[PDB]
Amino acid sequence: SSGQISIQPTFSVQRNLPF
Amino acid sequence: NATEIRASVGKMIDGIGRFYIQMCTELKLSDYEGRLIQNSLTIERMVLSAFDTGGPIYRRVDGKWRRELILYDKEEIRRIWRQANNGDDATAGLTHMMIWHSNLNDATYQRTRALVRTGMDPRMCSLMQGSTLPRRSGAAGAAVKGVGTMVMELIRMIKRGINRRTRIAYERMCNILKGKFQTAAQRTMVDQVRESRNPGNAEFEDLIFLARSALILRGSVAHKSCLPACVYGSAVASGYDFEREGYSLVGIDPFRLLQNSQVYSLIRPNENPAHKSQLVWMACHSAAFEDLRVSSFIRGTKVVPRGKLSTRGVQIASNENMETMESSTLELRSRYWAIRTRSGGNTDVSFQGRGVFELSDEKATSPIVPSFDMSNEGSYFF
Repeated sequence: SSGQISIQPTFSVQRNLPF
Repeated sequence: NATEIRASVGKMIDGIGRFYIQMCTELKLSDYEGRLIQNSLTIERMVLSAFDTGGPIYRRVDGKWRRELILYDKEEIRRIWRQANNGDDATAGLTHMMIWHSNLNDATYQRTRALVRTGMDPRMCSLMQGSTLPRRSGAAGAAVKGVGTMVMELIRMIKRGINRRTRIAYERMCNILKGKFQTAAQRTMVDQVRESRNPGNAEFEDLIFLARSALILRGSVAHKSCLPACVYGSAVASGYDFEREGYSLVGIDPFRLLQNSQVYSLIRPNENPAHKSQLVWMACHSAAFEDLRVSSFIRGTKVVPRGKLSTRGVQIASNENMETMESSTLELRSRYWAIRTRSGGNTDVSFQGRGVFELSDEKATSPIVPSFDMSNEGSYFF
C-alpha cells in the first residue's frame, strides 16, 4: 500500500467523503 | 463582525506585502525577479529564521538564470520586518508564512519515514496536516493541524519520557486534540487518555486507535489559504490596502487575489509546467489531502495525483546547475471557490447543502452543488 486511505476535507461542499 | 477579523488580518497581510517590497528593494531585484516564487521563498525563510541568515537568490541575465548565494544581518532582517509592521512584532504575520511553507510541504512531500518510526500507519497521510509546522506556530497555527499531527507529537514526547512544566503541555496538547473530535465517545476517550501522568503503551496504543477513528469520523481542522510573500507584496504595491478593504484566509479573498497574481517559477529541463502550477495551487489552499475530484472541480482543470506529477520540489537544490534551468509562469487561477471549512462531516454525504461559488459571487449568496457522475481521475492525491 503506502498510500492514502481517507480524504481530509478542505472545502465546504456536498461531497461523499472517501475512506 | 467584519471589523476586527476582516481588517485586522488585512493589516497582517499589509505587513508581509510592504516587507516583501522593502526586501526586494534591498536585493535590487527586478519585477520579474520579485515574482519568482523561488526568490520569494528564500526571503520568507530568511525572516522566520531571524525571528527564531542567508539564502539562494536567483537573478536574470541575458538568456540564463544566475543563482546568488547571499547573507544578511540576522538583525537587519528583524529591523526591516518591524519597520513594515509599524515596529510591531506581528507574530501572526510570521506565523502566516510559517503556514504557507507548511501547506507547501504537506503537498510537495509525503512524510512516511516519520510516521512509521513513530509507530503510526503510513496510510495515515490525510491526518498529518501541518506535521512540518514548527511548534513556535501560534494558537491559530495549531488549529490547522490534522488529528494525526497531534498524535505524532505526544507519542514522541511520551515515547522518550516513558522510555517538569512539560505537563501543562501534554494536557493542553490533548485538549486541542480533543477539540478536533466532534462526537461524544471520540471526545470522551481523549479524556480517558489524558488521565495518566506517565502514560505508557496503554495510551501509546489507544491514541493510535483514535487516530484511525478520524479516518472515518473525521475532526474539525481549519484550512488557511496562505499565499507566497510575493503575491501579497505585489498586491500591496498595486495599491491594495487590505487593512482598509478587508481580507480573509477562508473566504473569496484569497482566490480573488490569486486570480490576478503573476507568479513565476524555476522549472527543471524535463518537468511539466502545468504540473508545477498544480502543486503550488494545492499549497495555496491546503488541498494536499483533499478529494482530487473536488480539487479538480473547483480548480477548473485536472488535478493529477502525486505519483503522476512531474516535479520534485519547488526549491532548487545546491546540487543542480543553472545552465539547464528555465522558468515558467504558474497557473494559479481557479474555476470556482469554496468556503475553506474546518468540520470533518458527520452522519455518506457531508456538508449537506454546502456548495461552490462563482468568482463573481462575492457575497456567499448563491451556492452551486457539484455532481460527480463523471470520468474522474482518483480521490487520493497520495
